[PDB]
Amino acid sequence: MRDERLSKIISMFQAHIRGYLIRKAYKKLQDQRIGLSVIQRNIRKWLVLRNWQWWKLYSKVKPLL
Amino acid sequence: ADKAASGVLTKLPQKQIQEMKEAFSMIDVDRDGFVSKEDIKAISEQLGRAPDDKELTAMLKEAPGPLNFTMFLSIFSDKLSGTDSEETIRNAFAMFDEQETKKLNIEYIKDLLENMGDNFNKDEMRMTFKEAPVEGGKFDYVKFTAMIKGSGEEEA
Amino acid sequence: PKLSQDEIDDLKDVFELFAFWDGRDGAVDAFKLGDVCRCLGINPRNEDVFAVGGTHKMGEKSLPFEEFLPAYEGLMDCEQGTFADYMEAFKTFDREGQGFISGAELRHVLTALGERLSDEDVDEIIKLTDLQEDLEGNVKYEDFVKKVMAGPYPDK
Ligand SMILES: [Mg+2]
Repeated sequence: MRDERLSKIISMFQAHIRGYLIRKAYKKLQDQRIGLSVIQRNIRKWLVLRNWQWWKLYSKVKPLL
Repeated sequence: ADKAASGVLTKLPQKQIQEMKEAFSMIDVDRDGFVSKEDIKAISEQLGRAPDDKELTAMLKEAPGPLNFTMFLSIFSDKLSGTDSEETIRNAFAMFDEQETKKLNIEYIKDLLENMGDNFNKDEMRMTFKEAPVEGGKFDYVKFTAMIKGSGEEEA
Repeated sequence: PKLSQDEIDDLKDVFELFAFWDGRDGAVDAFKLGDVCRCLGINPRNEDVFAVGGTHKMGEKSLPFEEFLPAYEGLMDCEQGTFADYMEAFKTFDREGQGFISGAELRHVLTALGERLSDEDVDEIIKLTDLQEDLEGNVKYEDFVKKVMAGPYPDK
């Protein structure tokens, strides 16, 4: 009869466990969100600067200096 | 120092600006203190590939007024607005190298840039990995950071 | 309106972090529904997560903030287990009745009953709780329950 009772309980205890693991990982996730933003933004600046007419003119002139 | 509306505090270095005046004077072919449409034409035609659609008009357009060394310095600074240093960029990458190997698997870093965050498009992806240091299936973020930062070890 | 206005903004924050990681246009894969709610501090069973819109695999469905708020509200009122329940459950498998159990019998219950967990997941909670065996292969399960319930910043 009360076999499902015991079973529901085991189930809720496993749930607590899954909640534990997830909350543990949360802080690494917010730090990483800052990591990625720094990476995508800087590679993007690099790309734009490389396409710049004034930058191109600059490179092909630094040598002669 | 002045405005072309972006820069707040141009603390980009003194060796870095000393070079630029040597560059500017070589570009100012007519010796009068201003870069003309004709100064660019002459100098660029010499070094090789030389723009002449009136994008030469587009180049001079970029500056709100006459082009002296000071407007020059100002427009370049606007371009460097929004950029971090090598230490900051290198530790950003390290946040993903749990085993402190000082490298990342190539499959991993490609997935990070294209399917997450402000994700890259195919043309951004292509231009980013054309130049990148990879061996044994391992991306070297230390070497890549010094590269895009222009570190002068050897680019002679 | 039982949800206070700052609780609403606590939700807006967690939602955006996951929105950022889902390869973003300001939306969230319906599969990560359980994880988002777990970060707000609730412990729902998979069954309940399904009874509100969660999915079995990734890339099947997305959720705008407007559809997320009412699902969360629904899960707040589901049942959550107590210390007294958890001990009754374990005494069920105590041969002598001295509060011990073998690591063996422990693994076995976590991976074959209720909603089974993975050996890697069972490995990682046993690692994090720093739970320890005695010379005859045994463990006291009261200590285990308490450490799980205290959470990961088990602090004090
Ligand atoms: Mg001149």
